Amino acid sequence: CALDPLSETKCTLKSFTVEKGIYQTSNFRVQPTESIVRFPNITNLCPFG
Amino acid sequence: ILPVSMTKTSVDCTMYICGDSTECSNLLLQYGSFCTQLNRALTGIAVEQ
Ligand SMILES: *[C@@H]1O[C@H](CO)[C@@H](O)[C@H](O)[C@H]1NC(C)=O
Repeated sequence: CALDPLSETKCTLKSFTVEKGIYQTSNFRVQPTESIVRFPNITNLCPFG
Repeated sequence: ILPVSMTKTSVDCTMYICGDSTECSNLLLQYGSFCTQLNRALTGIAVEQ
């Protein structure tokens, strides 16, 4: 199935013979990179001292 | 005045249901071919359109 595009088809159609014409196979979903956390500057310091 | 075509719309069933996830999608397989038999439906539409 994963060898290449053509062999994804045959795994969708359950066929070795595949006739002409556009088929959908799968959905490429760009995967994120990392993450972002963003919060105000500290706003305050509890009277620790 | 006559309608002729309606807007071709395909909807990935696998992302819509389980978005951006995996351990969701594993459940989605236990429901069998739903997702794969939907996109067939919405294709048959969008093809004849
Ligand atoms: C946060 O700190 C930066 C430091 O330069 C400052 O420019 C910014 O205005 C600050 N904003 C808030 C909401 O704390």
